[PDB]
Amino acid sequence: TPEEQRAKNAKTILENIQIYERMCDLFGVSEDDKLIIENSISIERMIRVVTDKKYQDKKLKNAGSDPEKIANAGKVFCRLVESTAGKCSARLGMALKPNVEAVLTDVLGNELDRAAVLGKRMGFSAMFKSNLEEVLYQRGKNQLKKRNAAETFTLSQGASLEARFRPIMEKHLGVGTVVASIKNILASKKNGNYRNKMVRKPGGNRESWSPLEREISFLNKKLFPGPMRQLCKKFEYLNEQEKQLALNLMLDASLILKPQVTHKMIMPWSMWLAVKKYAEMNKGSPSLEDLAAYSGVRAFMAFNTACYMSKFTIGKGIVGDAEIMENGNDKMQTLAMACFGLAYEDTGIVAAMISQPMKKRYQLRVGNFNPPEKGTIKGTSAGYFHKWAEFGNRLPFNSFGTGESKQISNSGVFAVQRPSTTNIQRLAELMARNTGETSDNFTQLVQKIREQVGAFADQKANLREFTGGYIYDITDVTKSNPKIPQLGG
RNA sequence: UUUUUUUUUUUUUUUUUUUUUUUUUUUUUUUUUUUUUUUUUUUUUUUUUUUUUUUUUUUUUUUUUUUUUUUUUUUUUUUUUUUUUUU
Repeated sequence: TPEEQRAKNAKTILENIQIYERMCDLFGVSEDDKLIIENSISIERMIRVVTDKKYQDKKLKNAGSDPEKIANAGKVFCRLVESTAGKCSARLGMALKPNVEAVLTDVLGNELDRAAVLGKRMGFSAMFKSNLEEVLYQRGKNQLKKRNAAETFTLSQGASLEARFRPIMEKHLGVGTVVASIKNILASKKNGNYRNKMVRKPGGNRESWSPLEREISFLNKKLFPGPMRQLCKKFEYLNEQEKQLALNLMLDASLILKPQVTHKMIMPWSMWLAVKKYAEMNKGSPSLEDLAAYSGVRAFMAFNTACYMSKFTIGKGIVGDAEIMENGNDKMQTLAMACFGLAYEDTGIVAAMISQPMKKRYQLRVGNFNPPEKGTIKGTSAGYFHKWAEFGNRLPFNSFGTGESKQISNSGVFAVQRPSTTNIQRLAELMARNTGETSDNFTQLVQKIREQVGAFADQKANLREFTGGYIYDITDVTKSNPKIPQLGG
């Protein structure tokens, strides 16, 4: 089956490629300029705007009698990079919404109303944009609405998304994204700035239910087994302030605790195009199905492949303010961060894989990715993840558990006078948990969080990776060369 | 001490809590501003005083206790009339 999954993935990407090629020709993009990651972003952006069904309802509500509003409902704009003589600039490409719909309906089928097929791939793109926004600008103008601070922001990977995508992206969003959503849903229940809703998810659960259930379900799919998932089960029976308080403490606990939260890679569509043209310029050996997965070393193959000759803008100006500034390899880091979701990964790990030193925001420099008045083109530094690694989704051992099967209330076939490993107390706990015990949960789990943090603050002594874990060479997807990132100071 | 059935799968993967590979919604806004903790641009109360005084630290104009002595002595420093040790 996984080979056929790589094939369906390869077709999915080939569709995105065919759309993008058509989009590039549609706005008049020069052949070399098609490679541009900024152009990837611009097309992907335009597709979000067109596909924003909610905002289209609202647009209609204010579209009024004005013939200028009505004509601009037919036009679609795309700010794109165009180059000449090694210099580069923006152009305002324009095509009608039916032109964009034609390409989309042609490649994905007339039933774009299969919200699953278009929304899956567009969720992944919107997530990549959300990633890049998150590394860029700490979401300030959105958090002035979404009302929460920097630590909450760190756990809120993917929370730059338009609301419609948040259901689609369930697995990969950082726990804070869900938490912030719930906290803001309680504000919406005061403010009326919202419409409440009901949904269903085939292949997962045919349950037919609201944001309340949906969020709690996603929260259960994320939280740590035992106490935190038990708080997740309690959650419908917390009062609203108890929900906010619980959310806060769980969010804080999630700053340490790393239960199942899903990584993903999303390279830009122009990098997928770059992979196609690379395969072409390699004369019939690099095969996209070999790269066609949301997981595993195939992702590092694809990124380092893009690291041969892919192209992007350099503005002389900065996403910065002081006189200290730094090079395109920092853009290359930013791209990597956005592509693999590295924003809360270990910089030391990354420093060894990228095989160059890593950084914090006080040090990070980049451009805006938005097509320029004037600037210059640049191409990729070779092989950049000169070491790779195996991906993953949870803590090494989470927390200390019970005996695995022994030390329970002993059985006795043989008629012999005996001691016993008497354990009726934890047996009665297992009965209490499976019967759904409900008295003293909030505080109980608050305390359990307090002491679990302490236990973890011991467990750190070995709580570090899946036990084969090292930064192997690109000559060593074979995991032959186990080596550590750093000793310390 | 006793007596029969058969339509969800096999000739491998670690020290491990849950479907590990699969399947759809939509009425609070976008095509810029810095090295930054909170709505940065908006919306009502009322019973201790007025139409002057200096270069200035506190109520500047107000409100109660009682067991060691009286109806004299000099130009003046301390109990001026009193109370136990011995190689």
